[PDB]
Amino acid sequence: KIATTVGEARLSGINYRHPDSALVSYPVAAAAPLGRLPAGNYRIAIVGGGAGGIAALYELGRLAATLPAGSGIDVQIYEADPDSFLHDRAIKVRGLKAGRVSAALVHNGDPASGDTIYEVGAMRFPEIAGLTWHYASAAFGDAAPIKVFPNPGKVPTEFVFGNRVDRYVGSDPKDWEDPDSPTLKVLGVVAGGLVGNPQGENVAMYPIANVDPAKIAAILNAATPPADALERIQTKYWPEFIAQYDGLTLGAAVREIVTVAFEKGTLPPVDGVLDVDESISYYVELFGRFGFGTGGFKPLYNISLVEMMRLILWDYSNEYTLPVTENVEFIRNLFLKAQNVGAGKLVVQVRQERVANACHSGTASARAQLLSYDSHNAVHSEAYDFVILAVPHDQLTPIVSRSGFEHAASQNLGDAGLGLETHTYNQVYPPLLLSDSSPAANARIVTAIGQLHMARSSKVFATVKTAALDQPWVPQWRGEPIKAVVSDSGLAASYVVPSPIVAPEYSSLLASYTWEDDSTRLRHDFGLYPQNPATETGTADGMYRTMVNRAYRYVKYAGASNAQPWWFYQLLAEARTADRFVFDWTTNKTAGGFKLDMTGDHHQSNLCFRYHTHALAASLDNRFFIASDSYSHLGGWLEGAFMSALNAVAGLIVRANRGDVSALSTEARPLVIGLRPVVKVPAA
Amino acid sequence: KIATTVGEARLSGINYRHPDSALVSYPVAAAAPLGRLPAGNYRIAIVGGGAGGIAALYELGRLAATLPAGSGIDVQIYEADPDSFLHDRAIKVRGLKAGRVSAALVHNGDPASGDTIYEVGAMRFPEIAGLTWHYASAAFGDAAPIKVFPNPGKVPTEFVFGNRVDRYVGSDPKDWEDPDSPTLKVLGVVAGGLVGNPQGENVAMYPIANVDPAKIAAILNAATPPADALERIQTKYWPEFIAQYDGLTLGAAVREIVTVAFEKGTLPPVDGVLDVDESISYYVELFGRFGFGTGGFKPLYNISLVEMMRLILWDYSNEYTLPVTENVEFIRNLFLKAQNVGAGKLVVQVRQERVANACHSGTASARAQLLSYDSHNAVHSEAYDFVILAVPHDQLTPIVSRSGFEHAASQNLGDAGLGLETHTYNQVYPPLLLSDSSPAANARIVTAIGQLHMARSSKVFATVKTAALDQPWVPQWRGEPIKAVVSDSGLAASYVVPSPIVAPEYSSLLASYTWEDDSTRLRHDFGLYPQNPATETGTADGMYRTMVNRAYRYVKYAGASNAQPWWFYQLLAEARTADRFVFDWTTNKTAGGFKLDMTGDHHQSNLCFRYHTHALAASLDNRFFIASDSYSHLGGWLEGAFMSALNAVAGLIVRANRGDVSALSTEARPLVIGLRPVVKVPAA
Ligand SMILES: Cc1cc2nc3c(=O)[nH]c(=O)nc-3n(C[C@H](O)[C@H](O)[C@H](O)COP(=O)(O)OP(=O)(O)OC[C@H]3O[C@@H](n4cnc5c(N)ncnc54)[C@H](O)[C@@H]3O)c2cc1C
Ligand SMILES: Cc1cc2nc3c(=O)[nH]c(=O)nc-3n(C[C@H](O)[C@H](O)[C@H](O)COP(=O)(O)OP(=O)(O)OC[C@H]3O[C@@H](n4cnc5c(N)ncnc54)[C@H](O)[C@@H]3O)c2cc1C
Repeated sequence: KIATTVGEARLSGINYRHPDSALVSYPVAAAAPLGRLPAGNYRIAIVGGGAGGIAALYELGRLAATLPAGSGIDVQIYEADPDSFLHDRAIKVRGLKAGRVSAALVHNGDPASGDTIYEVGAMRFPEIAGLTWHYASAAFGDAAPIKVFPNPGKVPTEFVFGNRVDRYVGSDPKDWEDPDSPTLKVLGVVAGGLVGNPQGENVAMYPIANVDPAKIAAILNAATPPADALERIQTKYWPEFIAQYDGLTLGAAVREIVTVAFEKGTLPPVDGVLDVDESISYYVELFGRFGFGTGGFKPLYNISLVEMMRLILWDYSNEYTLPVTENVEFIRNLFLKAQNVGAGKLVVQVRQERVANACHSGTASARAQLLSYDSHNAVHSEAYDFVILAVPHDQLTPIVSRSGFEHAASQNLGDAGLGLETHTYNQVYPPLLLSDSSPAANARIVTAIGQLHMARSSKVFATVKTAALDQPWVPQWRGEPIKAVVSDSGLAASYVVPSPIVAPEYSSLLASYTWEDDSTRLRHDFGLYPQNPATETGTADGMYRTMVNRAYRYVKYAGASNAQPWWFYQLLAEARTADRFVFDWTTNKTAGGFKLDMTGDHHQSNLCFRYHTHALAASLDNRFFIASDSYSHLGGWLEGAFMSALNAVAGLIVRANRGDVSALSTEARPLVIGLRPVVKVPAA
Repeated sequence: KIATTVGEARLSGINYRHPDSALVSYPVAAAAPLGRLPAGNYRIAIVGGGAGGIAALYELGRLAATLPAGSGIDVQIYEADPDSFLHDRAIKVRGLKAGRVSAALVHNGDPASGDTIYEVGAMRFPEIAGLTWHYASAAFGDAAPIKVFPNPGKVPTEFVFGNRVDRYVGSDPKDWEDPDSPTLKVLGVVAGGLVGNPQGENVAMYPIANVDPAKIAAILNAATPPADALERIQTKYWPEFIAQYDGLTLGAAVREIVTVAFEKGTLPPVDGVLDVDESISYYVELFGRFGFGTGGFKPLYNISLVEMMRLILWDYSNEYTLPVTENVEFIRNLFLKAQNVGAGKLVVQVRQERVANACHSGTASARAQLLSYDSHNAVHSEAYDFVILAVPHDQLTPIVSRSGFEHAASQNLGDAGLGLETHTYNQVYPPLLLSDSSPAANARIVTAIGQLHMARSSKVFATVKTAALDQPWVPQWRGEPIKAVVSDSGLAASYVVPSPIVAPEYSSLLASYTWEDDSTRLRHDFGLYPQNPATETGTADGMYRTMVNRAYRYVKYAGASNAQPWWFYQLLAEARTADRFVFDWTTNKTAGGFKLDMTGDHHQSNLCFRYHTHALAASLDNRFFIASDSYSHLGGWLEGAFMSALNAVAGLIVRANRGDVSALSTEARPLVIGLRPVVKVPAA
């Protein structure tokens, strides 16, 4: 039942269909090349060399290999990040980034003999992330081993909220230090209320198709679901869940569930002195700090219930590591495999340039324009047949929003406010061209992108000897030291992760992984932005001491009368002086870590998710596709970036075939036709 | 009916009662000293010299003057900010701060002869902010002149969202360049749906007491309403509104309103390419950028409807300036007045120290302990009879949350993780002491404080010659230049405010005032944090050019053949190079600008609002009060800081009288007894 290889994870999730694309398993669609292109020699640009852009590249290689003699695809990949792996063909980061897949290598002067790795971005991958594991198999093979990520509850964990302390492993009470814990009670209440039961009675508060989510998850994951079941989910039942609940936050939902349980007596008054509302609030906040298996979701309480429900259906917390020293190896290997699978019909060149503007212009064959700046701030303009914009929403905004919403006789585009050189384009149309005649349609896509919510996030890391965990001052529970700490100290979630360079002498002390307001509260103490140290040889000692100081709290435990400073203070202070670190995604050019939808945001994110369906309108000469987790219903996951890349390439095939969906494979067609179109066109 | 003096504004709002405190008009309660203290020589500390701490000092001065011969009050005021006015007897900030009332003086070498002032924090004051105007009268007199703040719609304004442009003053279509504007139409729909009508048919979507909110506002603002009507609001109808709608975001409410209006045909299809959901979404987002009179509330869409409704009942957008060069003068004058009114019976000493910890300890008469560090990190400990903690919630957390939740025999408190010296306290209880028996009650207040939401905010400023507004490319409305711009450019809201140091030669170009995600999106470009320039002599030129660059967009105006770069780019570029500035409240030690409650947060903030009622529990003997806009239902307003100060001193008087509320004036008593008590047991 635990997956032990890439192939086992891949096979586990191969059928799973997400509710906003319920007609299609993306892994099934991706089993063969997505479609066919007319003969020709294509000039394509990919803006961004992260997971989205590289998966797009790989699918373009699969397509290229199918082209006849004399045909081919040329791809220019634009990648502005100087630390990208694409430009590399104490704490080191150079060459160890693929966007938000980002490693920091801790070493003593020889990077080939390092101590540990900090996974600064992506680090844990759901078992049923079928497209993720599909690409991991391309990158590593099915035989490559994987491990269970040491999430709270997967390893012995300490939880602290207010006066409550718990030590536990799992959800079986036998393995909680307090089997009567209120934390375990509230967790069961909120799980019953949100997830419900896969068999028998329906007990969940927010049904889908009148039944518990657990039952719908099993349909969505079935190899061969009943006839019409996926269509009815896609067109009726999931839309009706959205209509009902997209205006309800996660935090509001938690409070509704707790309120009913408190009224029923499942959750008792917290002590004899708290009033009703106080007890209810206590339980909401207690559950908020505890979470669903990856730490407290209190900071995520403003997300739509719809967003949480996507994660529930997907069983998101059951996660694994990759068969790597650094997660960037996945994206690097996928980039290499893209070129291999092209069979010499795909040519790729990397540009170390920042794209500033996209548009359609002129009357030549290649009308999709990109304006960029190189490392010396010199301007470059290039025209393409098709472009895939593989950057998240805040980075996309300046590229697509500054050219207006209709034809312009001429525009002098570029970063004029920076004093950089502009380029005159003539007969200009916006890049995200939904209409030849409606500025509002063109404005809807741009304004949607610009108002998506990028969740704030930060990670504080240090290096510690793994043997520190064996000290008598580190609690043991069920035979192992505590290695995960979820707390209301300001640190939020902390992990002591064994080094993957190897038991290893060293561990990565992920002292704090924060989201949203938890991250905001820390940010004044980071010192340098987005990274401290900014240099390879420095150490963020001052910053880290502010984190240790947040752990300098007197914590009362049931096992001792005289409360003492929290043991975790001591553990954080056991980290070595060198190689103390923070990265703040919020002050990175991404303007945060990843998209999470607020109430109402579905209307914006789903427009982005469906945008590639513009290809159905043959009379609309739109050459631009988008590919990022920002344009998915899995912001915060490689799976979302990969799904958006698949959408982008499917749309590109349809556009290249001048609206003919038959150019898509049987299994890939639903990537376009299973969604509500963004342009109205005739039936069939 | 435009107010022209402090007294006119003061009288306008003198009766207004907020819905969470509907039994009392705070201005009326503040008219006379709040109560009486027993004879004694009191030792009090106020932590924080912002609006809350200084209003609290003022009220202590008024109390002190009532004490008999031989009695008095000594106050130690702790103020950590080196730039505080308390420690002072090119861009200058030294001496020009009173917490989040913060001015920057732009000058050329002689600060007595400056060019303009940037109001970095508070700047605009609702007419019906009665407590605000009550203290302004104490500081400046009723005769002092006031001006209308030049809000969007108060002065000629350009609004840009997507493809839509408007130029307007107010809400009368005769004063809009396009009287048929969809923007003005959606404003009428959303305002009608949220506020409704004061007379006639109820048209609002979310009634209070089964009627439109406008009708309730007229009762809350009445001189003599039926007492029974106020009590029913306080105990039944406002609580019922909260029960229903605390789980509904503003954004969700706007969508509900727009959906019903669309279905009714009140709002037409957005051009007849856009389908139903696209039209509704367009309108929701258009309204989002337009706002309620102070710019778009899109970034505020996650607030609870309850929070928005507080602002709707208060008519918050109708705002004025103060009779000052710099807003800090208000707070300074209130500090001087406190000392004047104390009539020799108040002695005040300022300490330039950061409080690190508070607790109750020991067995002496003074048990309210404060542990602090001076500007060279030397430790200090002092005990007091009473303490007012006048700091916002993220600054309060480390002071009150690291001592546990119950009696402890001994603790070594302080900032040990920073390497700073600790102090041993014996027989220690938490400072926010709600129970002698409940650690959960002590934990509830601490945990609530720590999880309040501090809204993020930033202001980008530059200095511009006022005459730039006369350039031929600056649009006019009836001959007056546009002086406010509300846009989806990333800048959010922009103002060209005449210098108060004087038609003035210069203006303060508030290039961008952002909240929440709008601020997050900019933050990577600020360069230095919290302030660029960090020095008196620098300029934030690179940062500011990134803001000019956001304005470099092709904007199409109706009737024009083609788009040209937006004129507002040209205006921003006219600012001089020197004295370009950003302040990021988010990276200040406040960890943001001001509290705004999310869905579910009422129960957290309201616990804080009611905390001073602990004074009713006589034997508890808790000596700590809290005083900040974080502990109010008006986060983001001086009104909230002032209300919380009034609550704190009212509570202190009852505590000083061992629980006897008869020691409050008749008019002040409801400040304590008109709220639900925070301690159920013991009663009182
Ligand atoms: C803190 C954090 C935690 C996460 N945890 C997980 C996890 O455990 N598991 C998981 O599956 N996912 C996780 N994710 C999400 C995962 O990292 C992302 O979904 C994925 O990496 C995003 O890929 P992308 O292609 O959409 O965008 P990005 O990774 O942002 O890549 C975009 C690329 O475009 C480049 N670029 C941007 N603008 C320009 C421009 N104008 N011109 C040229 N180049 C440009 C960038 O430099 C970058 O390399 C996490 C991410 C973060 C930050
Ligand atoms: C961007 C922005 C815009 C605003 N706009 C308006 C507006 O137009 N109108 C309006 O009415 N209000 C506005 N406000 C709100 C108004 O500024 C606040 O409500 C009010 O100033 C807060 O006062 P306070 O006493 O609660 O806290 P603060 O002003 O935060 O004062 C707390 C004081 O305590 C000190 N301190 C903190 N921690 C310690 C410690 N540990 N030891 C010692 N000293 C400490 C601080 O240095 C500070 O001086 C705005 C605020 C901001 C930031």
